[PDB]
Amino acid sequence: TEAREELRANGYSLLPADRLVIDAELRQHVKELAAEWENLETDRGSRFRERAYDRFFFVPRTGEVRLRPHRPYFQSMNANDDRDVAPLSRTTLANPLLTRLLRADFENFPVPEESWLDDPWDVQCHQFRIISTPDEEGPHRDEVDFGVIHLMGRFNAAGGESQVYSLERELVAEFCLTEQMDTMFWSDGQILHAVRPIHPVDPTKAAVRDVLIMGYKHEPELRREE
Amino acid sequence: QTEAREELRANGYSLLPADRLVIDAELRQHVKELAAEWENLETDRFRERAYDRFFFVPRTGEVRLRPHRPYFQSMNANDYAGGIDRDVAPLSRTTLANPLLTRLLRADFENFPVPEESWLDDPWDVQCHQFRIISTPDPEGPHRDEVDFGVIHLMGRFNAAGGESQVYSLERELVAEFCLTEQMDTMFWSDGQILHAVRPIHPVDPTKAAVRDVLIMGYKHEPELRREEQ
Repeated sequence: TEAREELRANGYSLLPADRLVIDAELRQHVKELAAEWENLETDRGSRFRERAYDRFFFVPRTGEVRLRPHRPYFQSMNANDDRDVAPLSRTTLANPLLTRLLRADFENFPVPEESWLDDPWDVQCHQFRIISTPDEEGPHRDEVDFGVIHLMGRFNAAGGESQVYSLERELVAEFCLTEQMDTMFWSDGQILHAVRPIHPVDPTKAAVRDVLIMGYKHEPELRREE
Repeated sequence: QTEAREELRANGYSLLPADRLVIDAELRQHVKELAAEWENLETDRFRERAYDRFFFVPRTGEVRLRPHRPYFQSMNANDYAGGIDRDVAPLSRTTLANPLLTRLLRADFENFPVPEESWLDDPWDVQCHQFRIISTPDPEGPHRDEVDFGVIHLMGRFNAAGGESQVYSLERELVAEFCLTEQMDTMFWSDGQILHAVRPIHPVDPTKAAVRDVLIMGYKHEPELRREEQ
């Protein structure tokens, strides 16, 4: 099926929100999830970053998901625009959409060994709000096996193209996620990636781009933590 | 079984997906025959169910079906004798005749960290539930079953999304969530160590019902339980 063969061939795959079937229950869950980007903490001069993060223990075959102890230095995902305590909020964690996305997104990855489905995976989960105030980045890896990004919202924003590079650091594709739940999956060891700066359209207001990123890493020795 | 017992001790629950050996031909057929019983459950959004209780001695493998205790008797006595407090029909003849029911009852028990070796010689009460959950084109909070150990086996899932299982600490914080999806996917738990709940199911094709069939057993150590007529 489509996404995982595209990851196999090209190292990324695009899933626009219009290709997804959204009912009234789901619509409500997306809105409540996306509303969490209004209550994030600032940080790790024109550009600002607000963020929250956590890790999950994940076993694909059983769907087992456990929240892990909050450890800022064990993050490796960046906003493309090792720090302080900023856990996902209670209401983010209580929204069933979060883990449903975590499990559904994984089915799009071309996992090389069926046995890996029985092993634990570490899943980093990042909420980023990227802010660009009236105006006065290079390709890289996140150091995971597979990544997904979901666009939660874009406000007053120009630019912000997502960029897929070859390992030789040459630009192979450029797309722009603009609709809520526009999605990209990628093989983090197959390509490099970056995102272009955002900047405001209306110069009296900030540009804001809200993004949900999850990174999945196969971790056969990972144990449950109590 | 050794890893499962340790996972119950450390985490309160242990998962066993069907994918690691589901069945040879004979077992496979018994599983289909057992799962087919859920098509014939008494109507009791929509939940259908059947129930019975077994006297079980782990040392010998002795299993006796306990006499049915009428709901009107328990209700008028204000005494459910440690069984369920709902009006539920007994298991069918063909459920009881299926050797897989006895096999699951005895085999599941070997995954539990029994605290004292002498308990293997005492009777245990085993409550056996067939549940069918229906969501038609149209939740219970964190709790415990009030047993020592539980097991759940997925018999079947039809046109269904949702239905994720949740494990809570005794302080009611969500610690784990998983999803039984394949026939005979299994979970064992220590009912004094966690609370649990399940999310509602919903239809994938929203014009047809979603159905989820589970077999649940709850085991209670009952050293004063005596044999009863069969």
